[PDB]
Amino acid sequence: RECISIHVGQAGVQIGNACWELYCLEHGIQPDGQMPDSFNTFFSETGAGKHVPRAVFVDLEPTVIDEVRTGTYRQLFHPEQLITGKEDAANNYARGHYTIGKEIIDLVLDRIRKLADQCTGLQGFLVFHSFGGGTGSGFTSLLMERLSVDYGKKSKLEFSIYPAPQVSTAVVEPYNSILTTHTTLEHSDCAFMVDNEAIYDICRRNLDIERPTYTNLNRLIGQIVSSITASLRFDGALNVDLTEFQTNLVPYPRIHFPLATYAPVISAEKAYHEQLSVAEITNACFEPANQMVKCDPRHGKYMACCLLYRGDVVPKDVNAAIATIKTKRSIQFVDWCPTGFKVGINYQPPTVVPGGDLAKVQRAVCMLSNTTAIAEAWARLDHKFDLMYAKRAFVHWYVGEGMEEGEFSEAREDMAALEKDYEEVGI
Amino acid sequence: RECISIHVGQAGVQIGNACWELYCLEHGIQPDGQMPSDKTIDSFNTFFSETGAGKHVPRAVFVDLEPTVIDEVRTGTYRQLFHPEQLITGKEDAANNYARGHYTIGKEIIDLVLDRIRKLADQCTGLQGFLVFHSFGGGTGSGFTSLLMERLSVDYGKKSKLEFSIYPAPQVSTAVVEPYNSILTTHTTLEHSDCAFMVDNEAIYDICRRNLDIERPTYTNLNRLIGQIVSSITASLRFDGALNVDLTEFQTNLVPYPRIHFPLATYAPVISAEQLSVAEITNACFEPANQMVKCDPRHGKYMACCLLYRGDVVPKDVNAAIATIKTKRSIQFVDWCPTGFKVGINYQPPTVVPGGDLAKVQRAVCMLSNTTAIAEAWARLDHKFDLMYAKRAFVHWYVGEGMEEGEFSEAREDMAALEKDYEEVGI
Amino acid sequence: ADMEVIELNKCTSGQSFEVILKPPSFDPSLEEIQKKLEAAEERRKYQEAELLKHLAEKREHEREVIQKAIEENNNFIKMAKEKLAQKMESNKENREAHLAAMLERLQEKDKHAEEVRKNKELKE
Amino acid sequence: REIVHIQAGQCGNQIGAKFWEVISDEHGIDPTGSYHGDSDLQLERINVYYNEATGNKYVPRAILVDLEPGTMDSVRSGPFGQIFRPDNFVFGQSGAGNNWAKGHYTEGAELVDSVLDVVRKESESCDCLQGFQLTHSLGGGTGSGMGTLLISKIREEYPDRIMNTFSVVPSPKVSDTVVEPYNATLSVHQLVENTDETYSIDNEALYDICFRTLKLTTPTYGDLNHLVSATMSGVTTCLRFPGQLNADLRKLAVNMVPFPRLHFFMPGFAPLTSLTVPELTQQMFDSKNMMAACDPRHGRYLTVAAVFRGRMSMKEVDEQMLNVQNKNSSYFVEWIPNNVKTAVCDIPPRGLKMSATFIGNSTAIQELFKRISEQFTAMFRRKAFLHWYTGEGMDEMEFTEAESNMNDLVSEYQQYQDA
Amino acid sequence: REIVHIQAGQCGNQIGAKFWEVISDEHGIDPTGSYHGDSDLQLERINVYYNEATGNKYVPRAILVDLEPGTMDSVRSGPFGQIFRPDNFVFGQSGAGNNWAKGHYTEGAELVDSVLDVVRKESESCDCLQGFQLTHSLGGGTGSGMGTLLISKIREEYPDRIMNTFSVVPSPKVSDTVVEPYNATLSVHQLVENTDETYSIDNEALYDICFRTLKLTTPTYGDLNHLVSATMSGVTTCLRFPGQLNADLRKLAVNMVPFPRLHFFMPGFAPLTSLTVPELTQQMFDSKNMMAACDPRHGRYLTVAAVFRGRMSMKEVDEQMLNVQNKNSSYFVEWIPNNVKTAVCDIPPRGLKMSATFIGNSTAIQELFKRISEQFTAMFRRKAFLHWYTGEGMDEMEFTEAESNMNDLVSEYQQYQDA
Ligand SMILES: CC[C@]1(O)C[C@@H]2CN(CCc3c([nH]c4ccccc34)[C@@](C(=O)OC)(c3cc4c(cc3OC)N(C)[C@H]3[C@@](O)(C(=O)OC)[C@H](OC(C)=O)[C@]5(CC)C=CCN6CC[C@]43[C@@H]65)C2)C1
Ligand SMILES: Nc1nc2c(ncn2[C@@H]2O[C@H](COP(=O)(O)OP(=O)(O)OP(=O)(O)O)[C@@H](O)[C@H]2O)c(=O)[nH]1
Ligand SMILES: Nc1nc2c(ncn2[C@@H]2O[C@H](COP(=O)(O)OP(=O)(O)OP(=O)(O)O)[C@@H](O)[C@H]2O)c(=O)[nH]1
Ligand SMILES: COc1cc2c(c(OC)c1OC)-c1ccc(OC)c(=O)cc1[C@@H](NC(=O)CS)CC2
Ligand SMILES: Nc1nc2c(ncn2[C@@H]2O[C@H](COP(=O)(O)OP(=O)(O)O)[C@@H](O)[C@H]2O)c(=O)[nH]1
Ligand SMILES: Nc1nc2c(ncn2[C@@H]2O[C@H](COP(=O)(O)OP(=O)(O)O)[C@@H](O)[C@H]2O)c(=O)[nH]1
Ligand SMILES: [Mg+2]
Ligand SMILES: [Mg+2]
Repeated sequence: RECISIHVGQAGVQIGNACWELYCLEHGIQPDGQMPDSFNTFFSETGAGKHVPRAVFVDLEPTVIDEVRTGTYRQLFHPEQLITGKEDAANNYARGHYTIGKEIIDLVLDRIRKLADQCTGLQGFLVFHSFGGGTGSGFTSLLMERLSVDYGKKSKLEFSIYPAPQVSTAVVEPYNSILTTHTTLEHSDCAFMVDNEAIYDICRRNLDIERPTYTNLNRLIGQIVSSITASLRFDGALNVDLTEFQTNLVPYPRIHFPLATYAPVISAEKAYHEQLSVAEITNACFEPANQMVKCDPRHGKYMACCLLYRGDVVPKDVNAAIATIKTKRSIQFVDWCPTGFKVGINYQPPTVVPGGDLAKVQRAVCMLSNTTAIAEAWARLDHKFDLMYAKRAFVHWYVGEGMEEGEFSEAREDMAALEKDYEEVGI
Repeated sequence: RECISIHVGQAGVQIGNACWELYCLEHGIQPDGQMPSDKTIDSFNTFFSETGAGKHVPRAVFVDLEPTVIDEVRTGTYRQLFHPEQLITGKEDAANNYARGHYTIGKEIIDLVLDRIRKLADQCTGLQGFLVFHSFGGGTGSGFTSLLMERLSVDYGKKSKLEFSIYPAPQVSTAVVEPYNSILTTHTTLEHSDCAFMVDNEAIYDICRRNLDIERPTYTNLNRLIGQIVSSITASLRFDGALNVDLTEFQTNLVPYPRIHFPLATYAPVISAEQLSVAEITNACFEPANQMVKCDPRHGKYMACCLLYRGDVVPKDVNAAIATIKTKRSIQFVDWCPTGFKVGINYQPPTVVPGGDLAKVQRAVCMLSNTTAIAEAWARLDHKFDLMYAKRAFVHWYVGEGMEEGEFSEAREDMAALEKDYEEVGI
Repeated sequence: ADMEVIELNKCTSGQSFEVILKPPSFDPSLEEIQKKLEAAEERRKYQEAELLKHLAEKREHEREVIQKAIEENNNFIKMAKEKLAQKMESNKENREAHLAAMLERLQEKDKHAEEVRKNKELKE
Repeated sequence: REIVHIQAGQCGNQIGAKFWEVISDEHGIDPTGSYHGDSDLQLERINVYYNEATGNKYVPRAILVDLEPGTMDSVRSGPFGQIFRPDNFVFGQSGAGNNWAKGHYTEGAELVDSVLDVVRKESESCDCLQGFQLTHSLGGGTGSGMGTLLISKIREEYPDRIMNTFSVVPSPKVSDTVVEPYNATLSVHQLVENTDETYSIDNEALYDICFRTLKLTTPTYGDLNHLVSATMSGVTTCLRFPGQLNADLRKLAVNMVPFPRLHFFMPGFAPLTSLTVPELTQQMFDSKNMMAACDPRHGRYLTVAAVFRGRMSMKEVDEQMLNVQNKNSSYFVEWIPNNVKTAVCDIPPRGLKMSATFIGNSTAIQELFKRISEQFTAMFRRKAFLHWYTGEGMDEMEFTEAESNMNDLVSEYQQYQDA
Repeated sequence: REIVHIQAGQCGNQIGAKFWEVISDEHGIDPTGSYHGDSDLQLERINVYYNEATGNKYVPRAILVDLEPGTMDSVRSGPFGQIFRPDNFVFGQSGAGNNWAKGHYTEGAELVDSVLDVVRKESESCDCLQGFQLTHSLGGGTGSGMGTLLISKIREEYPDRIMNTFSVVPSPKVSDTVVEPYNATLSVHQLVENTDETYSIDNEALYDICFRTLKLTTPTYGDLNHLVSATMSGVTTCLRFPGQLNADLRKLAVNMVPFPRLHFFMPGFAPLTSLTVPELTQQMFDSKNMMAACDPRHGRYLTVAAVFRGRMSMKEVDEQMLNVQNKNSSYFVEWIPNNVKTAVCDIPPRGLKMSATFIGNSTAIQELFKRISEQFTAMFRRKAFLHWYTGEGMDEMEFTEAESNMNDLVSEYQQYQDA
């Protein structure tokens, strides 16, 4: 029925900021708030004019959350759904989860309940956060534990920003990610990983931006997100509810991390070119070059595929284009699973930001696939980690906030297990 | 900050007299008192106390146990230079024996002095130390000095004492009993004094024969040459300086050890009136023929060197002057003082007495070196002593003032120790 | 592949549907643990109140060097003041009663002028 | 989020007064007056170095400490002298020293409080104190001694906040003064315990940068200080400027220092004296260009951080950078993944159209420490000028006890050339 | 600083009255009147011999003592007779003696007081009394006997100040008497106890010095006194003159006398009768020229002091001087280092363009003493003229007791030809 957004931590917020903007452009809410159920999914029709998101934003420095209450959309949120922490996270799980987190954690948890209080039959939570990064791993994890307690059934859906060398990481990133994803895994239901590498890579191949910004990246992530939610703020069969999510993408409780693929990212100025074919957009989907976690699934196996088409599209085509995707490619569905394909068409044409870099399109695909190769990312983190922790590398700054040396061990120990589970799903 | 002069005893005074004269010629104070040099309503302040609204009065006190010499001051011009009080005189003479000045005849005046020096350090916000000029051998010069200094040590806890001894030599007439006097004071006085510039009278007289070509060199002849060495040692903190350096650093450099160490004095260009190279003047310093205590340090080892240049010099020059005063000369730097060769330049030209014997020069070096061979002087005294005391020689005149037979022993006993300490600094 | 597709749901703003391509063939978050967050909280106040009551170690060792000096000084002052003055009542006592060890050895070849001139007023 | 600046001791004060008038003129600040510069950015993070007072005006959060008049009134009467808040000058009056103990015990502890009472009045004033940064000499006393003490007395009063220093490790060239090894070794010890990062400005390098590579015959403290002043503006840049990163300085620390033993960064610069990008990096990673007297060759990089300056494409920088850690691939430890990161701010320094600066946690810094403990044990050998401290109230064994800590530091660095 | 002059007994008085009129005319003094001499120096230290009175006028600090009129009115009516202060003449009246005891006990002590009451007057008048010097004969009575007593009664009243005497040690050739050895030995004893230095003018030398070397057939007390008067000017010079040294006379003592047993100097002179520098020293250090009858050859010099007179270069003197202690190197004890010192005053004596005088603590002076105890023990042998003292109130054994003290003195000197 209702669907709260929690965006913790710089990345999470900035992502959140530029996909609420896209939700607004899609549903036609001029910033102030007013539009000239249906899309009640995400908005709480507050007062007798405005539309206010069902959002809460937490970060442990102001700064970023500050830019929201400064730039237009400044009238979009309630002043209280924006929480800010004064003292920074300092780029380590240890801080956010225990030291500096403790402090603010009871405020947030309160406010999200204020928001789910005006909700007859709330569904779940969308949680947007950074994989590596201070509060992003730390706080998120903590939030999520306590969420699990305060809200028993209610699904949690995480959208992690898995980090990559160039779009600048931090030495200590590896730790943070392994750390959270341990604690956070048993508490979260489905998790859309987003490889920053992938996105940046798409902005270079496709958009032709030599030096892609966050604000550049975010825009492209903004769309993937809109397209995954879409189905439930419009209501257009498939993923019309949160259960129905992991119901279709993960068959294995182990929070599985579906692969994100977006359809036609084409740079405006190439706008009035040709509208791409129902077939072809699909055909991009099954392309490494267009993925969303730097990997490849012509090496792994598929365990559930989901195609999310948006626009003017008739099933007849989708079918008869899949046909030839099967006839002309690397099928590779694993051992004990149909050969998936739950296909949803959402007749709503895919709106893009106006000064944005991509162009208005006709029709876009989305592709949500649970592959065992998504664990090639799982491993690449782990190595970096293994080889630092071999020497206690930075360990101390965390023992310093007050963690256990063995919470590092007992978390790697989990990744090793999950890295093995995934691989153990092979034929 | 401020720096009191005490000149005790004929030699001390007469030396003092002809270097307050030199100070005055350097800073431009016409005997009258006043200096056309713009105000004083600091720097030139280290040594002078701007008394009344005209005059400049030294921070000096002169004690001696006969009038006679002190009398010469309040008679010859500069008669207007000092305050009447700062000149103390004793009526009954010293009689040329430590015993007298330290006990019998000193007792009497000692309290007077001690008072008046305090009157002088009373108008001094943050007085630094004392310069004490005295004779090694010689009645009050050994005796009174010694007493003064003990008591100074009590009345002024920290405040360093800087002695300028005039170590005595056979020709510029000594006295039979000299040896005793010197061994005696230097004992008592040693644990109370901080650094001591020995001046061998022999050396000076020697320099006045080689260089000045004076067949029969006076005290007034000698003093003039010592006047300069003193000026150049104080200099540093007398004029401001900027592009260089105070004692206190030169002090930390010279004396690595408790034992008051007695730096060698060497002057640069003594050339008789009626311009030498930056390199050459230096080369003079490392010469037996130009030293301040007859001896040689191509036989001892060095434990710290200090070069004090004054006048038309540039470092680019001193650099090569030194470097070469090593490439092919009397090297020898000892087991553990990696440094040695501190170096400053007190740009102010080396102003010499007008009817004096030396000429205005361009640039002068000064070389303050603590060598173990300076103890070759230590011994030459001791032998003279040993061989007299072997028979109680003159002992009695001292037992007669009221000394102990064993204060002669218990003081030799120290020289033997010091003579050993010095030699024990070898590799 | 030639499809066979079963349609689930036909919304207002959309259509979904399943399309199998080849039959598959085969066969407590629990609250209590926040005491594990005041398990940090009291491992981190240790960490600190250690290297705090450990910099309070070096603290009044300052009270010490700033003392072993001042105390070191009055041991020199108020030690070699009577290491002087008690070698100078030692001095007085030594001559002040030797200028009188000279006098009584005289007043004796003196009280001897009288006791042999009061013997010349007895002789021839 | 906000940092106070302690600047103590003759050398310390000199350096900091150049630091100040460089950055002040970067942000565009008058002797007193406020902004004058057709840029805008500047004021964004002006906050971080500049607690502001009456009317317009901009006053640096700065505490000037020293044990003797002169060198403060050297600043007061000179460059940006009118700038610093007048009762922010803590005079000594007394003897200074040129002797650690004086500054760390007798003559120092005499003041400390009165400084500490003003740091309190700036930090307690601050909206959210990030930490303190301090400048001083390591040889000689009133900087090295009072300093090491200020900080020892700052932690304890703020364990909370982090400690930053610029410490000028002194040399045999550029000053005689038989004792510094002692003072240095007595501090290095202090430093390793109570700071979180320290930049080692080796005077020895500084010299050589002016003479080995510069032709500057008569080297001032002046030109040579001009080198530090520049290196410092660079090191700090992205705390006080843009919106590239944000740089908690805690962030800078928790990213630069793998090992609690506060590892000292040797800094580096690009162009110098008183530029192509390839020609910039290959120069910023040259030994003959390091701010500390090493050759980061005998020893590897633990972590590196480089920050560039001027409107140049970072297309070319990512690429030059990854390219150094390739033609030099071995000398970046491989147990810490992306251990060299870069940042780009495009507002030029003094003259200078391009520029870069370099912060390096390098085990080769060991070569520096060894060489101070080298002339140390050569002296403390036969207990040299030690009686200068003995008498001021110190123990014989506090030297061995420091000599031995430092020796450890050397041998933990020497250890982290591992596998 | 200031000295009084006691001058007692026929011989003493004679000598002193020649002393006085030599120095008086050196400083330029009239019979009474003051200065007349185009020199200036003179008056610097005139202080030391000349307490001054009414108006101009200059009067010598002098006490004239004797036990019979004549020899005073010999001065009063003669040379500079108008000079001495009139109630400074202490007449005897009574028998004189030519017999120690008379002068040291019976007829002497009779007076002593009246002398002592005037020495008190001059000394208690003096600004800072340096000491007394006294002139007298050793043989015969009223000088030797009263003297030895004046001094024995002067010390005790001034232990403080030092004792100085010119004592004319007599002989068989040139005597008033048989008995002198007795008188001499009785004084020599007294001298060795209560003076600090004595100059031994041996009449025997003086005679040999006028017949072996001076063409004079039978020498008066005149040409002969003449020699002492010159030697005494010589000895004193640098108390009463320049600004060469200053010569506390205490200084002179504590430098000339190693051993408390007041060791007696034998004086010497340069040119004589009534000069090249080399030809001056070789003469001043010739035995045939000593003021005491020895041959400073049989015995060594303990300490020597030589003082030269006239405008001559001391370039040459230091050099001649060190040259005597080289061609005679063995006869200066080598256990007292620089035990021969020289001084130069450049204001000539009587006639005489050059000159020197010589003071010598020489163990050869033993030869003198031995030769007076020689004729003593030859007499006191079989108690000769002893009943001349016996009866005046003396004990038999006071002679042995003196003979034996003197004998010792001989054998301490004889000891200090040591190693
Ligand atoms: C930047 C501050 C500085 O200017 C650096 C040097 C020292 N002083 C400034 C003044 C100065 C220098 N030289 C002086 C000589 C006399 C008086 C003053 C100076 C200075 C220079 O030449 O500037 C033009 C300088 C000094 C030295 C100097 C270089 C130098 O300018 C190049 N040397 C590096 C050291 C030196 O001791 C050393 O470490 O040798 C390895 C060196 O020894 C030799 C042979 O080089 C030398 C050179 C003469 C020798 C003896 C004294 N020590 C002191 C330090 C050292 C010097 C410059 C402070
Ligand atoms: N895709 C994307 N990634 C971001 C964005 N901002 C930061 N990141 C990434 O997130 C990681 C850093 O996480 P942060 O959000 O900066 O850390 P945080 O604790 O959540 O925020 P802070 O408290 O400010 O440190 C790095 O991997 C970055 O590459 C963003 O806007 N978009
Ligand atoms: N250099 C130098 N030495 C002197 C001078 N005057 C005396 N001396 C030396 O100092 C020593 C003598 O010191 P004095 O001043 O005579 O002894 P004093 O007792 O302190 O002073 P007095 O009371 O006058 O005896 C001898 O070694 C002399 O050579 C002088 O003017 N210059
Ligand atoms: C009366 O004035 C005299 C006073 C003195 C000396 C002296 O003999 C030359 C005198 O003349 C007779 C004198 C004497 C002797 C020494 O011992 C050999 C000596 O070292 C030193 C001296 C005199 N001093 C000097 O020769 C040092 S310049 C000081 C005392
Ligand atoms: N570069 C820099 N270093 C200096 C400066 N002044 C002195 N130094 C160095 O630091 C050491 C001592 O500094 P100083 O400030 O005088 O010590 P302080 O007594 O603590 O103030 C010297 O040995 C020099 O090597 C300065 O002007 N700038
Ligand atoms: N040379 C010198 N000796 C004298 C003179 N008069 C006497 N004597 C000697 O001194 C001794 C006795 O002196 P005299 O005065 O008669 O004894 P007095 O009665 O004590 O004064 C004799 O041995 C004389 O040789 C004198 O004029 N000059
Ligand atoms: Mg963070
Ligand atoms: Mg004297």
